[PDB]
Amino acid sequence: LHKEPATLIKAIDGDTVKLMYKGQPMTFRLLLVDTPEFNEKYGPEASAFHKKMVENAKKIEVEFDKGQRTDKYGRGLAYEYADGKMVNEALVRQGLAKVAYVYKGNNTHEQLLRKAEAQAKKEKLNIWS
Ligand SMILES: Cc1cn([C@H]2C[C@H](OP(=O)(O)O)[C@@H](COP(=O)(O)O)O2)c(=O)[nH]c1=O
Ligand SMILES: [Ca+2]
Repeated sequence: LHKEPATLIKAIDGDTVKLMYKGQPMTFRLLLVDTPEFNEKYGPEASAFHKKMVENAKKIEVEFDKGQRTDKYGRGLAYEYADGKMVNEALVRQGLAKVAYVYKGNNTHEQLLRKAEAQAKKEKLNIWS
């Protein structure tokens, strides 16, 4: 897998964001995770966390997996990195997302994310409190 450049257009919520990629505005949905919706418990905090992580970054990158790159809603499916740190893994590690939506052929970072989830759960963080 390869990291590709993108720039932030706008924060949306815990697991979606508007980025510019190859010079086109796209909504990205983060692979392998599920954040609560904004109206649900920990939704606000998931949104804030994702927002902060990407607004503070100097360099956003997106990494596509081996499978489909866009979902049925036209959202880009990627791992997102903020100054080299994966946003998908960070949300899970903080108990602000669950590992989810693990489809065959787009699951390269499954086990990395599951390890983060086990550690968030041990610590009783947020969703696991
Ligand atoms: C993360 C992800 C979601 N989706 C689709 C599945 C779900 O369809 P449904 O809309 O039919 O429930 C939806 C979940 O996204 P959200 O959690 O953003 O709603 O997005 C994919 O198709 N591929 C993916 O990798
Ligand atoms: Ca969601």
